[PDB]
Amino acid sequence: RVKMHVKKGDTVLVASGKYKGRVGKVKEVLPKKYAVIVEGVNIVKKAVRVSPKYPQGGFIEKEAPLHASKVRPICPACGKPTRVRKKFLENGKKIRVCAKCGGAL
Amino acid sequence: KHPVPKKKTSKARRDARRSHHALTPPTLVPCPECKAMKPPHTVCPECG
Amino acid sequence: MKRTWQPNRRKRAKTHGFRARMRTPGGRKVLKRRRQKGRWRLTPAVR
Amino acid sequence: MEAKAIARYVRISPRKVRLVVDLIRGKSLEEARNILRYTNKRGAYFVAKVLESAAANAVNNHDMLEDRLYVKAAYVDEGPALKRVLPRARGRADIIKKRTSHITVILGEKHG
RNA sequence: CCGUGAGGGAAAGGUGAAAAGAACCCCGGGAGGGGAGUGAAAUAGAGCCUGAAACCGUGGGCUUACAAGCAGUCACGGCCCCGCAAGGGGUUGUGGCGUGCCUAUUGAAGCAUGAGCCGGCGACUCACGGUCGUGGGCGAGCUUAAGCCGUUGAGGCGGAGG
RNA sequence: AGCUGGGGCUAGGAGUGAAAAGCUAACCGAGCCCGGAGAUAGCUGGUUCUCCCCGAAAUGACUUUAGGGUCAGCCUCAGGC
RNA sequence: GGGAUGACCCCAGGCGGUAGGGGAGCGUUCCCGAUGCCGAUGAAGGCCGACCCGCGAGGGCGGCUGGAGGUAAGGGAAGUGCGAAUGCCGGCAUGAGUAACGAUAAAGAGGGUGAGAAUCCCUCUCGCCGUAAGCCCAAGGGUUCCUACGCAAUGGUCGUCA
Ligand SMILES: [Mg+2]
Ligand SMILES: [Mg+2]
Ligand SMILES: [Mg+2]
Ligand SMILES: [Mg+2]
Ligand SMILES: [Mg+2]
Ligand SMILES: [Mg+2]
Ligand SMILES: [Mg+2]
Ligand SMILES: [Mg+2]
Ligand SMILES: [Mg+2]
Ligand SMILES: [Mg+2]
Ligand SMILES: [Mg+2]
Ligand SMILES: [Mg+2]
Ligand SMILES: [Mg+2]
Ligand SMILES: [Mg+2]
Ligand SMILES: [Mg+2]
Ligand SMILES: [Mg+2]
Ligand SMILES: [Mg+2]
Ligand SMILES: [Mg+2]
Ligand SMILES: [Mg+2]
Ligand SMILES: [Mg+2]
Ligand SMILES: [Mg+2]
Ligand SMILES: [Mg+2]
Ligand SMILES: [Mg+2]
Ligand SMILES: [Mg+2]
Ligand SMILES: [Mg+2]
Ligand SMILES: [Mg+2]
Ligand SMILES: [Mg+2]
Ligand SMILES: [Mg+2]
Ligand SMILES: [Mg+2]
Ligand SMILES: [Mg+2]
Ligand SMILES: [Mg+2]
Ligand SMILES: [Mg+2]
Ligand SMILES: [Mg+2]
Ligand SMILES: [Mg+2]
Ligand SMILES: [Mg+2]
Ligand SMILES: [Mg+2]
Ligand SMILES: [Mg+2]
Ligand SMILES: [Mg+2]
Ligand SMILES: [Mg+2]
Ligand SMILES: [Mg+2]
Ligand SMILES: [Mg+2]
Ligand SMILES: [Mg+2]
Ligand SMILES: [Mg+2]
Ligand SMILES: [Mg+2]
Ligand SMILES: [Mg+2]
Ligand SMILES: [Mg+2]
Ligand SMILES: [Mg+2]
Ligand SMILES: [Mg+2]
Ligand SMILES: [Mg+2]
Ligand SMILES: [Mg+2]
Ligand SMILES: [Mg+2]
Ligand SMILES: [Mg+2]
Ligand SMILES: [Mg+2]
Ligand SMILES: [Mg+2]
Ligand SMILES: [Mg+2]
Ligand SMILES: [Mg+2]
Ligand SMILES: [Mg+2]
Ligand SMILES: [Mg+2]
Ligand SMILES: [Mg+2]
Ligand SMILES: [Mg+2]
Ligand SMILES: [Mg+2]
Ligand SMILES: [Mg+2]
Ligand SMILES: [Mg+2]
Ligand SMILES: [Mg+2]
Ligand SMILES: [Mg+2]
Ligand SMILES: [Mg+2]
Ligand SMILES: [Mg+2]
Ligand SMILES: [Mg+2]
Ligand SMILES: [Mg+2]
Ligand SMILES: [Mg+2]
Ligand SMILES: [Mg+2]
Ligand SMILES: [Mg+2]
Ligand SMILES: [Zn+2]
Repeated sequence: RVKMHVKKGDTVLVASGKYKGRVGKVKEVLPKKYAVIVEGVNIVKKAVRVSPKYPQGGFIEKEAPLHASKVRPICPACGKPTRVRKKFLENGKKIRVCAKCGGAL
Repeated sequence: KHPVPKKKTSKARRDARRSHHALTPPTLVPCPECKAMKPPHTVCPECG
Repeated sequence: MKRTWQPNRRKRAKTHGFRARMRTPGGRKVLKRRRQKGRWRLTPAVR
Repeated sequence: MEAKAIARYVRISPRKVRLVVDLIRGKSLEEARNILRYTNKRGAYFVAKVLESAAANAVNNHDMLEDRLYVKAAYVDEGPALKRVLPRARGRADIIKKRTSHITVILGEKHG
């Protein structure tokens, strides 16, 4: 039911935090946490036990989810926009009110 | 019947009761062959 | 010494039982109240 | 440099175990080693464990040179007490508390 | 959970922005801990925000084994501490003085009630009438009720009646 | 006029009782639960920050009144003389 | 009286106090002030202070902690101040390492297992039940049965056993 803005296809900008400034592609999107994970932005170090693979290994780097609010869709040519919705026929859209463009895939 | 204490006894008075409660360390002698320590007139844990 | 609970499974279903309660208006109202309070068990559990 | 060990939630009474802790305070690690072995108290076991871990921790972690270790300071604080019901005459039921000790041995280096 | 049953009826919320919830190594049977590592912060480590008090404990300063007491207060002195000193903080040897709090009673230190100690909960209110006082509006007058209209938490109308 | 298992019936001013006001689910001269209910209590207890001023009574009359009250007396505040 | 119509100097007096009457203030929660102001260069809360203001209730300031809130001047409204109620809920003391550890049928040794054994396993000896303390059945109980891996708790000690 939760509406988001960005989806898996998207290229987004991380607009805040340690990773502020960087653009990348949302690798996964978790509506129920209101979180997107953008590979490869937000990386962290998890320690991991010696069972098979990481059978020797003690440390993994993984990319942490981000509050879906922290990121913005890039809009080809810019780094703004928000949302707009064009209808035409029969239905559907995303446009940049920045303006006016894709997503799409 | 059924005697009871009349006053909670003070932190001062219970601690002073305990002035004798302190332990004294075990009585120990060096062992005839091995390096180790033993209570006197006993059979040494090492090299009896 | 002989005490007050001498469990017998027939006596229990015959006395506090569900069909018991339902036979008498006194007892339908027992069930009504228990149901309204939202009791999990409306009536004693005998095996 | 100085090194410690803390045994936590040891099921034994602070009053009881404090007594043996007093036996080995300011002792060279070697006399402390001998005192607890021949002490007869359930708490000589538990202290000896904490003694060692601190001795281990000293050489093995903080690079302390074992032969000069003494017991700088040490003590048992009182952990959270588990309560149980002790049924009694005429229906009565007191509660007795099985208690808890936090044992702490703190080691430092002799100056010789 | 208690009760045969009708029925009674609790406690118990909070790591971090994010699990990044501590791989590995050391003592250990384990629990627990010490290094490592994460983290802005780990006495935020999961018995996890803040973390009071009673209560227990370790270290330090002053002190006490020929004094006797509601435990304090006045004074001088010794020791320790902060400093610019004539200064101030701590402690307390000797000397003066000194019958706990509350309640209830003509009278309580009272050998009369209540209280082990700490934290939190805990008792003169509201409505409509009445009566005085007071701050204002209008004054031979003053004043609307139900309701009607309107309203970003906008007010006005309404004179039955009193 | 025996003891006993199992199955039944009788109950709250009611039952039952070789009779003690015994027993009726560990307190029966009238069971327990929930409710009228925050019954009533002329009685006992308790009543929570600070400073300033003033400052009583424990008597009289009536009282199914006597450790409760109503009026008077004595306190206090405002205005007046 | 000072004539400043005063917030103020001078002079003169009064100021023990329970039931009570009266008056001025402090503080707590909340609202208007507020689309503001304080705040991560650190809010509320906490811990200290020998410092400053107030007669006092209180208010400041400073340091430490804490880490996301607070809320002036002026005014408004209350679930507004606790030491006592054999009060209520919780927490922690004292008695105290004290009484007990629940049938006086009774134990000893060797060996095994295990980090750890008076308490588990085996052997041997000893003791106690035997119209029972043995064995069957009915209630009632409800997986307690069997076996493997366990010992935080439960077991009035211990436990490797249950
Ligand atoms: Mg019989
Ligand atoms: Mg019972
Ligand atoms: Mg049957
Ligand atoms: Mg259900
Ligand atoms: Mg007993
Ligand atoms: Mg019993
Ligand atoms: Mg107790
Ligand atoms: Mg039941
Ligand atoms: Mg959080
Ligand atoms: Mg740590
Ligand atoms: Mg802290
Ligand atoms: Mg913290
Ligand atoms: Mg805690
Ligand atoms: Mg927080
Ligand atoms: Mg904490
Ligand atoms: Mg000390
Ligand atoms: Mg003499
Ligand atoms: Mg002397
Ligand atoms: Mg004196
Ligand atoms: Mg009292
Ligand atoms: Mg009295
Ligand atoms: Mg009297
Ligand atoms: Mg009298
Ligand atoms: Mg007395
Ligand atoms: Mg008396
Ligand atoms: Mg008294
Ligand atoms: Mg209190
Ligand atoms: Mg009124
Ligand atoms: Mg009025
Ligand atoms: Mg008027
Ligand atoms: Mg309308
Ligand atoms: Mg029969
Ligand atoms: Mg029957
Ligand atoms: Mg029968
Ligand atoms: Mg019947
Ligand atoms: Mg009758
Ligand atoms: Mg008979
Ligand atoms: Mg009953
Ligand atoms: Mg009876
Ligand atoms: Mg009756
Ligand atoms: Mg009656
Ligand atoms: Mg009524
Ligand atoms: Mg009442
Ligand atoms: Mg009556
Ligand atoms: Mg009453
Ligand atoms: Mg009359
Ligand atoms: Mg009376
Ligand atoms: Mg009168
Ligand atoms: Mg004067
Ligand atoms: Mg006065
Ligand atoms: Mg006077
Ligand atoms: Mg910061
Ligand atoms: Mg607040
Ligand atoms: Mg602060
Ligand atoms: Mg405010
Ligand atoms: Mg105000
Ligand atoms: Mg209140
Ligand atoms: Mg009081
Ligand atoms: Mg004694
Ligand atoms: Mg004795
Ligand atoms: Mg004994
Ligand atoms: Mg015995
Ligand atoms: Mg072996
Ligand atoms: Mg072995
Ligand atoms: Mg025989
Ligand atoms: Mg069966
Ligand atoms: Mg059972
Ligand atoms: Mg089971
Ligand atoms: Mg079995
Ligand atoms: Mg087994
Ligand atoms: Mg166990
Ligand atoms: Mg045990
Ligand atoms: Zn554009």
